[PDB]
Amino acid sequence: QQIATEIETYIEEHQLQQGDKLPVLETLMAQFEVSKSTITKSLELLEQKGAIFQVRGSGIFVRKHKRKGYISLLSNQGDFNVTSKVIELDVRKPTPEAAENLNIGMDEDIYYVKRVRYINGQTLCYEESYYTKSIVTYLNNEIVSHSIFHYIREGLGLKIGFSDLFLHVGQLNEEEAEYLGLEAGLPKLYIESIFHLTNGQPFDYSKISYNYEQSQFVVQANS
Amino acid sequence: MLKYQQIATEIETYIEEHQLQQGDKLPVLETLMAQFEVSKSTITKSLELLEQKGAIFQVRGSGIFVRKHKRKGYISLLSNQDLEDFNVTSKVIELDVRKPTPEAAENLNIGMDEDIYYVKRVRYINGQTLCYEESYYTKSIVTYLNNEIVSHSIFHYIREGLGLKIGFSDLFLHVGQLNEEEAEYLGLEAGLPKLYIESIFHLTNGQPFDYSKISYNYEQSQFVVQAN
Repeated sequence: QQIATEIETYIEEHQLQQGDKLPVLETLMAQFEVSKSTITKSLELLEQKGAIFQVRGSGIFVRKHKRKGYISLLSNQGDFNVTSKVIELDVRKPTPEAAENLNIGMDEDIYYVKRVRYINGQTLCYEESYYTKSIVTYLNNEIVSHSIFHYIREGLGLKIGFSDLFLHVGQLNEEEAEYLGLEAGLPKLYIESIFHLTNGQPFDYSKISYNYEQSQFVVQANS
Repeated sequence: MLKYQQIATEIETYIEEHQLQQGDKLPVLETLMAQFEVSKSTITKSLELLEQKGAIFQVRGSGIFVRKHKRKGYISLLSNQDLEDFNVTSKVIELDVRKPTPEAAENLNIGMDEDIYYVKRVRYINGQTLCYEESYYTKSIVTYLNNEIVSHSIFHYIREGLGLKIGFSDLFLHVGQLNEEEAEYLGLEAGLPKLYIESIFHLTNGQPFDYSKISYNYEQSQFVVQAN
């Protein structure tokens, strides 16, 4: 897993391109000082991730699309200078919609965050999210000004598992358009996201409206 | 195509029939064995298939659970891992052999003097417009296309008829306003919102074969993606 990171660094270090061939299996086990079945698992991840593709009896090959300026849709698939203005942050009972998406009871406290995110000083998105408080046990203004996932991973030491994203296209409303510095009625990508711990428990339900002028996304699929 | 494939399919059916949602626990290993009267090893192989199919997930210590996303009526953004099995029909506007645009040549990784098949089509889900598409196929790979193939599933012919093995793809997503030509094909007004996706599909050897440009009807489409 940290080997995958070194490999990925090595790929960046050598400015390798899509399709160019990585050293053979045995060179990598000695290049990183690890077992066979270990390195193949480290490769299984990179492939799931879209870092490599493999073809039995040809080799293992770097995978890299050639476009710039795209935000990876899926958190764990990828300098965007991104900052946040926190609008609201509190502890609250969930709405029926938040309770259904987090799989919780109406009596269970959540953290609620409303924030505007910024890319290179322009508006990126307007975001409302709901966190199950028995999982995400503490939040404050500074935590929530930055990467909340990093705090959850590094700070709380939680293991982030799978997620589902539901993507809709529509027209900005007054408050979204106000928050984003755009006119009502203009287009938006609107995403509802549910993030899970590796145990399967949801912990984050997120509703996000993006600035159509300042965002564009890449997602990768495997074979 | 083996016993582990049949068991996988019956397990999916069980999920559907019992209307199980994400997080619901499936029968334990020994129950499945007893059920399909098979080995522990046969069940273990059925479980891997399903898991890589995003049908289930497993948490050691406590069990096997349904993975499939909640909510209904979302098109799977990533192909084959919804579209073609919705009731989707196509009107072919153009199909011919053509030199590629510079853009298509670059996305297909070809010289500009290499022939492509060009397709322009409006697609429909239950009598309503789904999308307006232009796609470009490297002709030395997709060697023949006709009206019939292109009004149905092109990937179906590619796999089944040409015997090609479809591998990874990259999708680039943009949100924009419909222009007059898109609005007219979609039956919507110009200036209204669209999701605009460019896709590059590759063979398993990494060679591109299909570059497509698609604008969807914002009133008739919404997408899901499962990330692991």
